[PDB]
Amino acid sequence: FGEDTVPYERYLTPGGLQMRSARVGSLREDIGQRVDKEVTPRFVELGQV
Amino acid sequence: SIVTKSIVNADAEARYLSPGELDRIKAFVTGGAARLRIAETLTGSRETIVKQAGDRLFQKRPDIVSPGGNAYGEEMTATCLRDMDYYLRLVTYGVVSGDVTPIEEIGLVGVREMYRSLGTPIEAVAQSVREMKEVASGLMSSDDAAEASAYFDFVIGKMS
Amino acid sequence: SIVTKSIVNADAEARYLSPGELDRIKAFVTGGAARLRIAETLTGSRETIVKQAGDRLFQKRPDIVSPGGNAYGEEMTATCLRDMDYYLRLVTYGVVSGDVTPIEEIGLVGVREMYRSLGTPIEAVAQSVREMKEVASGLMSSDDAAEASAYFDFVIGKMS
Amino acid sequence: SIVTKSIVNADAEARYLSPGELDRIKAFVTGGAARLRIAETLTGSRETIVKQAGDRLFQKRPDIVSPGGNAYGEEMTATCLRDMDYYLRLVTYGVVSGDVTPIEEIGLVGVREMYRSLGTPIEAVAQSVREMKEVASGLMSSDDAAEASAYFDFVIGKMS
Amino acid sequence: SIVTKSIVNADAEARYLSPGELDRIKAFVTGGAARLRIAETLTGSRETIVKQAGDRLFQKRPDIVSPGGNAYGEEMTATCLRDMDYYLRLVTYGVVSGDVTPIEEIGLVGVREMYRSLGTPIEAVAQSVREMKEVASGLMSSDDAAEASAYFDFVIGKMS
Amino acid sequence: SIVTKSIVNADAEARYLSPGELDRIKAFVTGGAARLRIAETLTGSRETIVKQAGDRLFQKRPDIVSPGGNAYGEEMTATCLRDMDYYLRLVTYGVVSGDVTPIEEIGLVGVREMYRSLGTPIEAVAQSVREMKEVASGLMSSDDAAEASAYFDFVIGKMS
Amino acid sequence: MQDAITAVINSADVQGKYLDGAAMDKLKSYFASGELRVRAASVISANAATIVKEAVAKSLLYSDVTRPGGNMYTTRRYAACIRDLDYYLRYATYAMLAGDASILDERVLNGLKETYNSLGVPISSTVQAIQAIKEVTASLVGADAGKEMGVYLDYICSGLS
Amino acid sequence: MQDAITAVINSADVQGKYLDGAAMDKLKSYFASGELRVRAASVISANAATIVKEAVAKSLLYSDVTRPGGNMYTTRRYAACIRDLDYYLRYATYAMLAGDASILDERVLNGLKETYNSLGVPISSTVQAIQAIKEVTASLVGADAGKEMGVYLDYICSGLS
Amino acid sequence: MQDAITAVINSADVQGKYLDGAAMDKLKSYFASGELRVRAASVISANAATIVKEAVAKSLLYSDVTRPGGNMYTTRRYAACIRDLDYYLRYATYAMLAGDASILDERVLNGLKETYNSLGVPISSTVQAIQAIKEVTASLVGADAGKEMGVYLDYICSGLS
Amino acid sequence: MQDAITAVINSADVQGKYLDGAAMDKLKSYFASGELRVRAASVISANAATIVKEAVAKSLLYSDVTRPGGNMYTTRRYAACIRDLDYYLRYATYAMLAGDASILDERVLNGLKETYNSLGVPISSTVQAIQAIKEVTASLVGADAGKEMGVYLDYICSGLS
Amino acid sequence: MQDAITAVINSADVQGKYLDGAAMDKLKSYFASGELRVRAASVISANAATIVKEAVAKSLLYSDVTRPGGNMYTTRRYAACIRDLDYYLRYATYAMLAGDASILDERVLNGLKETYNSLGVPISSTVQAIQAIKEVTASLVGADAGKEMGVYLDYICSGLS
Ligand SMILES: *[C@@H](C)[C@H]1/C(=C/c2[nH]c(/C=C3N=C(/C=C4\NC(=O)C(CC)=C4C)C(C)=C\3CCC(=O)O)c(CCC(=O)O)c2C)NC(=O)[C@@H]1C
Ligand SMILES: *[C@H](C)[C@H]1/C(=C/c2[nH]c(/C=C3N=C(/C=C4\NC(=O)C(CC)=C4C)C(C)=C\3CCC(=O)O)c(CCC(=O)O)c2C)NC(=O)[C@@H]1C
Ligand SMILES: *[C@H](C)[C@H]1/C(=C/c2[nH]c(/C=C3N=C(/C=C4\NC(=O)C(CC)=C4C)C(C)=C\3CCC(=O)O)c(CCC(=O)O)c2C)NC(=O)[C@@H]1C
Ligand SMILES: *[C@H](C)[C@H]1/C(=C/c2[nH]c(/C=C3N=C(/C=C4\NC(=O)C(CC)=C4C)C(C)=C\3CCC(=O)O)c(CCC(=O)O)c2C)NC(=O)[C@@H]1C
Ligand SMILES: *[C@H](C)[C@H]1/C(=C/c2[nH]c(/C=C3N=C(/C=C4\NC(=O)C(CC)=C4C)C(C)=C\3CCC(=O)O)c(CCC(=O)O)c2C)NC(=O)[C@@H]1C
Ligand SMILES: CCC1=C(C)/C(=C/C2=NC(=C\c3[nH]c(/C=C4\NC(=O)[C@H](C)[C@H]4CC)c(C)c3CCC(=O)O)/C(CCC(=O)O)=C2C)NC1=O
Repeated sequence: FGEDTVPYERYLTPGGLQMRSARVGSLREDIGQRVDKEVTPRFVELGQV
Repeated sequence: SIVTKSIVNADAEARYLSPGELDRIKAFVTGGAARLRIAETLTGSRETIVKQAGDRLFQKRPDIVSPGGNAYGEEMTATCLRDMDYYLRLVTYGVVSGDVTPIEEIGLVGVREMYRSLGTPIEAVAQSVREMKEVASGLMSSDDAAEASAYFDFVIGKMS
Repeated sequence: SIVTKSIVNADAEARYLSPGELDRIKAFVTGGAARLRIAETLTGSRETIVKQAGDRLFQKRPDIVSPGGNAYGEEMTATCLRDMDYYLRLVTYGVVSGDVTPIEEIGLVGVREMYRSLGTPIEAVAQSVREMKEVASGLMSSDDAAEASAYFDFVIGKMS
Repeated sequence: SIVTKSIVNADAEARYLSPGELDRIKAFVTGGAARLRIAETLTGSRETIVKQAGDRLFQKRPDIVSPGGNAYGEEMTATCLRDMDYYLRLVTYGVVSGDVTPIEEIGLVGVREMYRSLGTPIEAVAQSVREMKEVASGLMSSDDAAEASAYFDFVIGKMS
Repeated sequence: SIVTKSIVNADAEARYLSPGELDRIKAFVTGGAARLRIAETLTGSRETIVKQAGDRLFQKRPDIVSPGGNAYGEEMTATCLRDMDYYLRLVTYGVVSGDVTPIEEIGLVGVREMYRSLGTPIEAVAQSVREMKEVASGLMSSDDAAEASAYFDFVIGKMS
Repeated sequence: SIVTKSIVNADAEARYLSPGELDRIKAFVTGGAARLRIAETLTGSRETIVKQAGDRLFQKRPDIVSPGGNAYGEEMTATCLRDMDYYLRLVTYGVVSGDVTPIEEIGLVGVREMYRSLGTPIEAVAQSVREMKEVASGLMSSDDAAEASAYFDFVIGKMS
Repeated sequence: MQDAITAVINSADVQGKYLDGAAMDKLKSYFASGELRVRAASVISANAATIVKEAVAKSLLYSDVTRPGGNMYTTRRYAACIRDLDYYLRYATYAMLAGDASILDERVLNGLKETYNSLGVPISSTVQAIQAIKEVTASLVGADAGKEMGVYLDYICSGLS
Repeated sequence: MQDAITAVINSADVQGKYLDGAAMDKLKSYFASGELRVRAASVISANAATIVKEAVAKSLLYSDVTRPGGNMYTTRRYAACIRDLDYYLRYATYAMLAGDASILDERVLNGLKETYNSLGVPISSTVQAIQAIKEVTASLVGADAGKEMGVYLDYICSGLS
Repeated sequence: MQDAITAVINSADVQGKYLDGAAMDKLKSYFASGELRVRAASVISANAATIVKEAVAKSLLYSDVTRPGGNMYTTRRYAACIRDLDYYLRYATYAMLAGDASILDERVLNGLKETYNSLGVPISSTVQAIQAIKEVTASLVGADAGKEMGVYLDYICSGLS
Repeated sequence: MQDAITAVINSADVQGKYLDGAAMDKLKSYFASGELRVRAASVISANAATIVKEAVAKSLLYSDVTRPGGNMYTTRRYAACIRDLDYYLRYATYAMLAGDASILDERVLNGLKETYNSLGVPISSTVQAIQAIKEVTASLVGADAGKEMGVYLDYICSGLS
Repeated sequence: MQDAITAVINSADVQGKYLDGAAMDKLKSYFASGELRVRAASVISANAATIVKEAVAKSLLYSDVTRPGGNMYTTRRYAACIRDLDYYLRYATYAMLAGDASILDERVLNGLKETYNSLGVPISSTVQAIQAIKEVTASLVGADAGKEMGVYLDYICSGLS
């Protein structure tokens, strides 16, 4: 920070980041889980005219 | 539909519909809500019916998905499950219409000649629709399972 | 290892290593060259052992790879061959260590619960390890085949 | 029984029965007429339920009667139907007694060791008693099937 | 409650709750309106039962209000009637809970040591709860009187 | 989104959102239909934009697809077109969100280090994004082109 | 232990047969008497200490056992004796709720005769105490529930003797 | 934090896909609800302190919490609880504007229960104060927007309890 | 532990007052939902293993964690992970039957974060596994009781975080 | 951090005496190895980015980790993975120059498992990435100096274990 | 226990003398036999479940003891019986490796007969079951070690009969 900059939170502990972003909300689908690319099935695609 | 059957009979007779026939559309109208409930149940559970029936069909008849079979590849397996989706949609049409007339008129006349031209085992198609009946009766209530299985047994009888 | 077992048995009764444990460790050291040769030929032929034993397993038990089976499909077949390669690697670890405790600590504790959760027939996994035993025993001398088949039969006993 | 488990809890805590569990025993006594009615209709239909469930079992899993299965032969299928008859008798015993304690202390714990020594597939016999509970729920009334299906599902869970 | 007892026992045995406890839980759930009605009856008559039973105790046993007695003094008698209100509140807790665990965990563990310290006669406390039982049973209907007096005699039995 | 930016600013100020920011959110909410139209046009024409812009890129900079180039070969060219499709997808995300925040979060932070480690010319990636901007601006309406060109030129400026 | 329904279920399981009318008659008898058993158990648990104190007053007090040198003289000994008496009452209540005396002849009478012979406890005096308990319960809870209690209580007497 | 648009974009990005029909349907639903969200945010930003002051009047005042021995006794503790309810209402307004609870999980509920357990703050009383805030906001804002605010305030209650 | 009954009893008891209708309606609501809780618990107890099976298949299988170097690589650690998910499912069934999340932070959550931090267990991966359990049991049981089950599953996740 | 020289000085200093002959032999062994250590450090410091490029192309590229849904998908996460591999290469060069792994114990393995578990970083995939770094470095520098680098790279891997 | 090699050591301990030739030749005979003993023990260790399965299949299967009314009818009784047979096979393996029956005399023949008389276990059924153990082991290994197995199994016959 210079002579004009208010301090701000720059770094976190891993435990603090886990508290912030390991709850049920605000946790991404691809953090600790295999993401299967879901797709419309090929038989439904053939059944679509 | 039974209104279409009665109106065809009355028009070919060149008369008006008898009070017994007016009772036919009357009772059909009263049963319409339950028929719509059964068809909506099948429509909501559409993909699960087709997938489980396909897996159990391929378990009971492994040769059709073996190499050299009619449905070896993934695209041919998709065509199998697509035919199954066609027949499930026809079954829902028959459940809504209250009779087997749309099922017969759309996908049961010339089905033997079509699948003979395609080289497709018609008895295994019948087994597939039987597995569809089993999965639908599994995830449907018993009286509604009997109501759907009437049309399912009509399809099996036309295949066999 | 045998060294670990001897040190643990001495330390449990709080003494230095006994002459019997020294003789056992000396036998372990002298047999180290032969054990290293067995592990070397196993890890050199690790691909053909898994290939031939998987082929013999899938010929003898087609139900696990037929549709409806646990390993039906190319991805599940590759996963089964990966499991067979994992157990062959653990067999090489046990051959190097001179006993069965690395195989026990890595891949034989909770194996029944794991494969029950996976839905895999544990007797068919034991049949796969038995085919690996036969193929590997055909690739060595008689004493080396017996020595490796000791660890293989330990894996058979833990699976069945 | 639920009465003997209540008095086991009572002398485990080393005092007389609580008023809540006394009224609970009263509720069990008043419902025991309905449980005994379920016992009458089940022991009346003790043959047709097990025969239809066995036919459904052989229709679902033809590999039992195929070569490679455990129950190959007329005496083997007779003993399989005898096992299903014993388990149906145990479910009726549990419906009479009000708890899963008689099934547990007759034929439900140690069933893993039982069918491991027999070679019998535990998931296959779980599927067989699942078909038993489906045919039983088909033949019962709604409240009676809801009462018996909890004990049946406990058999499914502890024998899966 | 019985829910807490069953969950605690199943947790100690490291198992799910069986249907033999689940039917007990749902029976306790369904038979709740009578206990609720007794609870609002008791908390409607929460004052007058305490007043009449305190009057009956101090007329039956004047040694409590005798000089040199434990409750000699107006504030001592006020705290005695407050203790009667406490145990009536615990009886309402047990009635609305359907179990003896709230009375046991709040005002039965350490009561003997507590009144052994304070010098208050434990048999006279039991007489006070018995007199509250008689006043409440006179005030309310006979089956509800038996249901409330069940918890009341549990309290006086744990007292003496 | 701009809603996310306004909420983040108001949270940093520890106050409720200013009515100017409410009017900004109101204007974005009303104008989101045009943004959805732009994103729908880009999604529908995602393949022709990538193909034509890749052809114009490879004609303008032949060194990257000549031998010795970073994208020489059919699989490397497919990977380059996959990167262009990725950036067009991020442009659609930014058009939907109404700001450059998802574009910067997903595909601009560390892009210089990533392409420096890969050896890919970042100036030629910027040229590819510029040709994608030109083809998209030719393919949509002029106000839509001016709206999408802000996000496109943001990507141009952050790459350059 | 083994109550009435598990007893008839075990009798059926030994022959390997489903439950028929020859056990279901006793099962209907148990379910007809069940609320009688529960109400009698409620009354006995209500008056449990009073039954013991009237029983020792009418059978055990002012006797040679509570004289010095007797088998009920010291305070620990008297506390142990009344502990045995309401143990017998509570386990008889358990058997009365169960419908069978498996709990009585097993978790009370496993080695009770041998330990009383080793200690020197008078078996006849304990039988008189149990008969006093039976008379108090019969006079306190009724005729049919009283004789249902008396069956298990003189079963305890036969186990002691 | 994420809004509804950011959640849709993140889901499509994790799938590696463009905006399909269902994603555009969710975007259209959020753009339909944005008018009500803006109006509710303006109403709450007007009546910020009023919701809190009759919420503590409904739920907290004239009780043992306010009385000595209670956790909200001193003026410092009262101003602390007023500030906490102001923060809860403002962050619920943030979540109602965004259409997601990501800001609630990131900046409120992270360690909030551990903080209140360390400080001795009554969880049940704080929850009841948030229910009072929910009732006052539902009475003051409307039906659908008040229900949305109630959903996010009940999310705060579930994360705190 | 506390269920809803003991929870409202202690909430009345800490203020020392009797049961009023604003507390009696809580017991009435619990007795309204009790049969739903019993039927959902019976379904989950019947299908306890397959919930974990399809949850691990949905979330954890073929990921980084089962590969060499991952936390559930060896069969011992895989069986420990299945055991942990069985623990979470059984205690969440207990919390759903009780109607109060006391057994979760009283027998699961009070030290499990420290234990997982000491073991190196990925807490976010366990959270995703519990979310997979929630989706599987919501599809299996139904929305109405699946929401109540998911409340305690998110309680377990929030305690783990 | 401690090298071999500071380890010898530490071991003599906590004894309080001067360097005896065994200390001289250890120092001469380190000075003999120092030529190879300096040459290997110079080669790695020159071709620092090429090793990371080859290892990422060998182990991480064209996989599900760098595909959408993986943790190396987003380009900030890709640049973070590149920075982490530069961290491992640079601190392994530091540990090779020191002849000891105290630098890795103090700045590299200090809570790295907790950091990666909180972020969601694949432990198995980063172990394979460090293995690819080990193979590329052993190919670049030689058998002996590559083995010397691989000792500390496997130390970083076993710290990640 | 004590082995065959320690048997002559214990006999010389009782006699207070060194080894004499009448024990030297027996020790040399044990040294000559020990490799086939330890290898046959290895073989039956590898195939240990098959001995129990075939013994149950050809001795106890379809009999009065396993039909209703039998002492091996129920699933618990079957599991206990196959566990007893597995323990019998394991201790017979121990003896045939060790050269002495002291392991059976101490760790099996302590009170097994009296426990079987207490449980009502059919002694003749166990004797024909261990005859089946003899036949399966002699078929698996061969008669050269089959008679050596049958010596200790006849020791089991004499102890249990
Ligand atoms: C008089 C001021 C108090 C009092 C006494 C009282 N006691 C009894 C009866 C009995 N007391 C005992 C106790 C003991 N016997 C022993 O041998 C010993 C240890 C040495 C003790 C502690 C017994 C056994 C009896 C029963 C009579 C018997 O001995 O057989 C009574 C009679 C009560 C009755 O119902 O008969 C009385 C009146 N009671 C008081 O209120 C004063 C405190
Ligand atoms: C092959 C002999 C049999 C078989 C195999 C099969 N395995 C799986 C899936 C998995 N198996 C494991 C087991 C291990 N992981 C380890 O690290 C070790 C020890 C080194 C073992 C033993 C795991 C973890 C999986 C999951 C895959 C993953 O990596 O996450 C399958 C797939 C089942 C599925 O539902 O995906 C199969 C088919 N099946 C057979 O029929 C043969 C008997
Ligand atoms: C039928 C559902 C499946 C199956 C059957 C099968 N059973 C047997 C034989 C036996 N089964 C038992 C089990 C029990 N006996 C009991 O009394 C009880 C408790 C009530 C149980 C659980 C036993 C002991 C036998 C052996 C017969 C005996 O008593 O001697 C067999 C024959 C095994 C063999 O190898 O000969 C079979 C095949 N197998 C299937 O595939 C069906 C799914
Ligand atoms: C095309 C305009 C230019 C070009 C491209 C090129 N890229 C790669 C390799 C990769 N690029 C990425 C980048 C991204 N991943 C993301 O998720 C995003 C944002 C959504 C970006 C921008 C990645 C990950 C790779 C690695 C591929 C993989 O999936 O493993 C290559 C291949 C280089 C190689 O050595 O294989 C190429 C050729 N090259 C050009 O010359 C054009 C300028
Ligand atoms: C009282 C009716 C008569 C009496 C008896 C007497 N009892 C004891 C002490 C004991 N009582 C028991 C009985 C049981 N313990 C149990 O756990 C159970 C099952 C529920 C029973 C039935 C036992 C085992 C003892 C032994 C020691 C003990 O206190 O546990 C004594 C004391 C013996 C001594 O002094 O050591 C006596 C004298 N005597 C009479 O005169 C009454 C008629
Ligand atoms: C020891 C420090 C301390 C303070 C200061 C304190 C203040 C305090 N004043 C209150 C109310 C109040 N205080 C007043 C008093 C006043 N109104 C006027 O007009 C006068 C100017 C003024 C007093 C001179 C009134 C009227 C209320 C009630 C407001 C309401 O209920 O709407 C309340 C809420 C009622 C309750 O106690 O539940 C508190 C907590 N509590 C504390 O523990």
